[PDB]
Amino acid sequence: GAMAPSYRVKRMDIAKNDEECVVNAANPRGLPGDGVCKAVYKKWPESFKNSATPVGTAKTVMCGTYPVIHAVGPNFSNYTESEGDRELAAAYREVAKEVTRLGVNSVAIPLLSTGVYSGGKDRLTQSLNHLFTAMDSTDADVVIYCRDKEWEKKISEAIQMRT
Ligand SMILES: [Cl-]
Repeated sequence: GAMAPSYRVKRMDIAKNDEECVVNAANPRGLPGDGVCKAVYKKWPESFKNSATPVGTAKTVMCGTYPVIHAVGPNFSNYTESEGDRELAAAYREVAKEVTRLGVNSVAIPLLSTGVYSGGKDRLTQSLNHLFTAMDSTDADVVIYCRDKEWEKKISEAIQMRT
């Protein structure tokens, strides 16, 4: 556990994180995929051995001694808003369990279901709030990774509003 568990946000490639483990925005099949998933595949390809896992779950595979937590958010193209929201909250709960089990002091995490799986909607607040619901009871330092300046601003504001 971190001495003073915190949330932070950084606008950079999650494949260049400075934390003790990473959460992949995985697909259910363990495929190299696109976006965050493709970056994670290029950086830690060994972590895709038997990484396939259902929607709403997380499966950890080691790359060397570096844990990759493959978290499978729903594709809102396919899910109803209601069932998609349940599966998205469940994926983050499984991430919290894995972060705790591993005993890490820090984790790098993307906002699940906010890219190709968003079904063309802005899901920053929905996804971030499920992340907080799951991770608030953990003592790891959480570092959220994003790409766009206006996402960075909004995520930073949301963290600060609770502090
Ligand atoms: Cl996504």
